[PDB]
Amino acid sequence: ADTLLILGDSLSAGYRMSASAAWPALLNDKWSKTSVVNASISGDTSQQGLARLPALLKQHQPRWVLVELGGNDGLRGFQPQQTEQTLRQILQDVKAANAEPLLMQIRPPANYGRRYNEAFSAIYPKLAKEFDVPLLPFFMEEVYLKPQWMQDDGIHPNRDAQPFIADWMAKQLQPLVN
Ligand SMILES: CCCCCCCC(=O)O
Repeated sequence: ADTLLILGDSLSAGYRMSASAAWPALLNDKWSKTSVVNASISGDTSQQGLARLPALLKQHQPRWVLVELGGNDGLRGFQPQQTEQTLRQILQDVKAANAEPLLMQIRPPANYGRRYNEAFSAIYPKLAKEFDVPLLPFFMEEVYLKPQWMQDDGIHPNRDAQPFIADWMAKQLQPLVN
């Protein structure tokens, strides 16, 4: 009866595959118990996601909102401060909508500069603490350990990987959606 809104990028929308092939669709099929609305768009930055949020909240009135954004910010001329501030507004909107925000940790490519990487990654733990919300692990950490689940670009998970990502997310979300 309740709805879980997913606000993410290609990792949740699916890269070079249809939405129906993406793990959130498989998760929804696994759950008439809880409705999963996948509001993810490939290439979206935290800012682009924030821009769509207001309409989505008033439209779907979700109980929980999974935030999976930031991974594109670095390649789009953004500084950790900008990303942090953008995600901060996202969490604010969610709470202000009487919904529980579920933040996912994001980690940039190993080759993006320690200076930025450690600063970027630190944004999530900080925000999770600041708002006192669940901080889910970056699901891609488990996917990297299986080349057969990665597309050529070595960045996006493939079709074969979605079913596993779906079960993994179900387990992570289970205690959070009661
Ligand atoms: C190395 C992890 C960061 C990549 C996030 C993918 C972003 C997108 O395509 O929409």
